[PDB]
Amino acid sequence: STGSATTTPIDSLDDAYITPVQIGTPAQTLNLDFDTGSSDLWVFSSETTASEVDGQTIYTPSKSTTAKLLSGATWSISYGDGSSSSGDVYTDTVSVGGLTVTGQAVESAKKVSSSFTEDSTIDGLLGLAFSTLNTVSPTQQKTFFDNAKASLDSPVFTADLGYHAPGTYNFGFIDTTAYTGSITYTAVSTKQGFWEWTSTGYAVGSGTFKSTSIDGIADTGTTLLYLPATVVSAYWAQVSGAKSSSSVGGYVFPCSATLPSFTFGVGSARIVIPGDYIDFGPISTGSSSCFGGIQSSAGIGINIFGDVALKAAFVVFNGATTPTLGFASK
Repeated sequence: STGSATTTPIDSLDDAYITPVQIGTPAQTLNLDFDTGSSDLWVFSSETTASEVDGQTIYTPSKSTTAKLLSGATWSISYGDGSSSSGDVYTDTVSVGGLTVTGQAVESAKKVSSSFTEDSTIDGLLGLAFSTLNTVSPTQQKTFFDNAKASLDSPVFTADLGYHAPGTYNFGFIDTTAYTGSITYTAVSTKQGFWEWTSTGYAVGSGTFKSTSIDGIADTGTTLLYLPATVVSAYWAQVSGAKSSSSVGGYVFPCSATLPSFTFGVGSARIVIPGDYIDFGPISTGSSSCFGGIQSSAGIGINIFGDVALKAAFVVFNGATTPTLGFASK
């Protein structure tokens, strides 16, 4: 089997991407944030505290003839941005782009933190990291990809995120029309539960490539590119007037600037992020200070190849017995 679904930016900055997902019988379609940095499929629901729902579409398990309470199971997750959610668990039929999994754990939120409530466009998350990170207790549950894998034509999914435009998540096949050149594959460590890999270096604009190992994660659920402070300083030093602002929370730059590109290495191959992809717009409405799309990871503990980086590439998440990642230009 295969599946193919369009993913759409939630706003004009590409802060996140939403993908329609069919849950239950008859189908209830919710727009989920596909997150290769986590491993829980959770939704706003008829069980979510009413004051914490503000415009999201909810899953109502009582209206699904295939929903079953997973008795005794609870979940609770905290994300790198400080947001969180928790609740109980049903199993139900879940379909993405024509690919159907029966018995998928659908984690129903009883509580969500304010950032989720405040984002009316995201109805939940669909985790695509390794199932060892799934938070369901006392019986850990499998991701949608893990449940689908054996049925897929090939044990892979691909992320093709757009810049200021829709893109595609495919399951079970690699669309050879969706990229240019060849796909370069690179090793993955699953020891932390992430799609963790080592970039071979970077360049700023037309500058020379610096060969240096940068361990990080391919994370579709993180907006920006978070890299070591040395790398980030080298980038922003090429932008007149750019500075790190403790009050804003990262590097800012004059909105009048033209940003240089940023290149990252994948083995001997190179992915070029155009400068425009690094512009996240005014820090507040009407400001002439703009927020940068490349930020330091120093306070995170891990480097994160988020959407800024991934949207410059066609990305293969290869879930073979030994997982690997593939990157191609497009």
